[PDB]
Amino acid sequence: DINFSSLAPRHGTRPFMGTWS
Amino acid sequence: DINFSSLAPRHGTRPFMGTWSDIG
Amino acid sequence: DINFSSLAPRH
Amino acid sequence: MATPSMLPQWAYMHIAGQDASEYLSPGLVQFARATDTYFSLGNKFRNPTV
Amino acid sequence: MSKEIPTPYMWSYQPQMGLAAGAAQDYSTRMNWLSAGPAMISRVNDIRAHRNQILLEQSALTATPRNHLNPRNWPAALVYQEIPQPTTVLLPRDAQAEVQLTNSGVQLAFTPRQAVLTLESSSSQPRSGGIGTLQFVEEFTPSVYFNPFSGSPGHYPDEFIPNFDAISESVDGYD
Repeated sequence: DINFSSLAPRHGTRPFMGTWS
Repeated sequence: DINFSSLAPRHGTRPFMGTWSDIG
Repeated sequence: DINFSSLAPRH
Repeated sequence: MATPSMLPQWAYMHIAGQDASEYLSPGLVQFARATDTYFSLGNKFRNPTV
Repeated sequence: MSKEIPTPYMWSYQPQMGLAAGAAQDYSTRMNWLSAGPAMISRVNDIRAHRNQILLEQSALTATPRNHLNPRNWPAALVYQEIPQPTTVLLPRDAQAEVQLTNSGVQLAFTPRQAVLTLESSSSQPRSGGIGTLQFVEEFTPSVYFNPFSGSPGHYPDEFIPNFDAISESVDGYD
């Protein structure tokens, strides 16, 4: 590939959100 | 008489068309 | 062995 | 109907169906019982067990 | 036209490309052998009449309309969905109001404010493929062909042949 540096995804885990109870 | 006794005044009621007497 | 149940009508 | 399709064959040949004492004519049933003590006819017939 | 009232055709089973692996005559039944009496012509072929009649009724009630004996692929609507239903997760933590506490020097190993989050979730997309084994029985009630191989070829069941492919209309078995 010729890369020596990861990406960041630039977004945290889970888009999908739940209501407070 | 050192002994036991069990549910026995009721019997296998099955027909000669099914080995199981049903339950509702 | 043991094959079949009672094959006689109960009289 | 929606019943098993081997049911008519079984019923006839006593693999399933009704006890030979509901299948037999009523007069034969009482004949067998009367002469049960010296001339068994019980082993000449099948009871379906299912 | 009518050649007997014939024995039904029993379909075989297979690990499903969408075929039923052809069908073949039932030979685990009598009603077409010999030795009895001539008074059993309406006592043994009334039996065979009754078996076939129960089959026509049975097939009609439980089987979806089709233009083919073996469709080779049932639609997504007609596979019968046994996929799960929705479910709820009670999420165990704050990570936006119990993290300024750890920045404030607190080590951790429900005492802060009563924020608790519930999350919903669903289940998979429709699948199309072969039919299930519970629904094979209802889709493949035995068939009675009443005028065996009568008429032109092209109305003959070729889907009782366990070598036939109906999406190329050829029989190839590599033998």
